[PDB]
Amino acid sequence: LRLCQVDRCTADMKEAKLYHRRHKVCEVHAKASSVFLSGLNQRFCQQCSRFHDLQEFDEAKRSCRRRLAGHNERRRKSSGE
Ligand SMILES: [Zn+2]
Ligand SMILES: [Zn+2]
Repeated sequence: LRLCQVDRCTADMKEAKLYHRRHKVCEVHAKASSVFLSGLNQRFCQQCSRFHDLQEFDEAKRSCRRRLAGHNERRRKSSGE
């Protein structure tokens, strides 16, 4: 079944799980070392289960920046009149 978003993919999903068949992804692509998508390097994100570019990933952790990294409260504007 050829239902993988990744182009130039030659993986056979004749017998895959509902987690790989539903999301339309390969087990090898799910936890691969940066796939070649649209020419650029795009890795998987177990956080959102979607696909994110490499520029978005950072640090030893290969996950999304949101939540993982931590935006923290912090302040921007001040109170006054
Ligand atoms: Zn694939
Ligand atoms: Zn994500």
